[PDB]
Amino acid sequence: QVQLQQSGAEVKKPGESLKISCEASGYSFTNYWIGWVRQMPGKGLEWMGIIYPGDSDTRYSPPFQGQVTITADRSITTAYLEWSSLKASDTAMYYCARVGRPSKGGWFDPWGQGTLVTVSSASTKGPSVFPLAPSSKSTSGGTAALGCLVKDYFPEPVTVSWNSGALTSGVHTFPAVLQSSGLYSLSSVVTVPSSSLGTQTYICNVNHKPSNTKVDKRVEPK
Amino acid sequence: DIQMTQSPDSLAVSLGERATINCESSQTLLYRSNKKNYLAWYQQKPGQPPKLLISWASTPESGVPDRFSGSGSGTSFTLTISSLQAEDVAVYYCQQYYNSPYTFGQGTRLEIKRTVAAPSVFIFPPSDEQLKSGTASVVCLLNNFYPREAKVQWKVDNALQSGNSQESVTEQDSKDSTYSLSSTLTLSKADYEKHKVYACEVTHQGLSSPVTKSFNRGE
Amino acid sequence: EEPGSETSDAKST
Ligand SMILES: [Cl-]
Repeated sequence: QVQLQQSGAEVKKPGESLKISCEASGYSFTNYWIGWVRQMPGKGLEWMGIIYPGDSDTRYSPPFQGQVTITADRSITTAYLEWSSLKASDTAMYYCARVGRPSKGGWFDPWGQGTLVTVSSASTKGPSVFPLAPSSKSTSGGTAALGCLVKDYFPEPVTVSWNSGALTSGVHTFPAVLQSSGLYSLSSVVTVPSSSLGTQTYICNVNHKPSNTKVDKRVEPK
Repeated sequence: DIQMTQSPDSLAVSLGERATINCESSQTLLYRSNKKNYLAWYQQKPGQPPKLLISWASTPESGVPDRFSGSGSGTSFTLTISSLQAEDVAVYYCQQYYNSPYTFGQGTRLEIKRTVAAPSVFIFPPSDEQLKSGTASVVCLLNNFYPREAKVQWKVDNALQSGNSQESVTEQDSKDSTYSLSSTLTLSKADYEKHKVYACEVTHQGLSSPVTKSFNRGE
Repeated sequence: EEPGSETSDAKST
């Protein structure tokens, strides 16, 4: 089977160099064009460029020609994508992909899993979990909204669950927003019955693996 | 270079009905020697890589369902889902491979179309833990609504806020096909303690007039 | 009017 194993997700700063890889296997590495595709957060696919490892001959598009360098190694069957100086605009998903047919240009098939490159001047920081408490003006025998505010952290991701994963119905963990400071902020909310607020206990379970942070914050009425 | 322009940017089709995703290239993709249109379609489902759906304009891959089909020639092209299903929710991209660079289209986000649902609006003041640490975030939840388009405006003592409020929208829910939205108004503790009244005014198609949930500070 | 994939980007086999 054809596989395109890529390197792990990177967290860098502006000015630093980086070299993401793509270890190819299950085909003749020299005989196919192999390339890279950018996808920024909540955006479309951008064709960066391709390389033919038979003679190291490359192609680029005008946005990425001058900005990056696509190379390859025949002995280890590994294509690369090199930055000499990263910027904050380069924070994106970087898919690797072989061209679908040998000895010619074409459509991409198969694709790699992708490499999350993140570039920011902010350093690693764990979140502060603040309770979005349920309202005292919640309707008697109605629905009541409550949640947690996972404020000020870096890098992504954070995994929120309620009551050690017991409370799944009506839960909405929102995607994070990059604040002016450079630290991400996220919200997670759950809608429940108004009658349940007295008896039932609601605890969000925030986990941020980069800072080794694990918080169990109790959300309750005033 | 060749520019690829899909139509529409976002498409909402009901379950069972026909989905039509177009793709217009700047110059022609048909080559008259072999009579082959050099166009490929892609399917990128949420949180996955792009998968090859169709190559050569009208040749799907092995494993692709019969409901999917690719048509058109020269400049104009079309991807056709004859009967939409729940699994088909994805961002679809066309791509020319006639001349290098082999550019993609901007992409067509395909969502499920359901009946109009107004949001259950809620408002949350800054907690006592956050005010102790020295800041103030006011969250406004809009829960379970369709369609995606919803306006949130923050008011503090009836004065319209601007440039100090970031929002976040979830993806479409697998069970009920609705969206949710969480707008967060960030102020300093000094700016929080000055003003009394706080309100988010939500506007939506399902709502008859713009609903306004609110609170008074220290109550 | 030939495509670059077949001509300029094509290689030996
Ligand atoms: Cl592109």
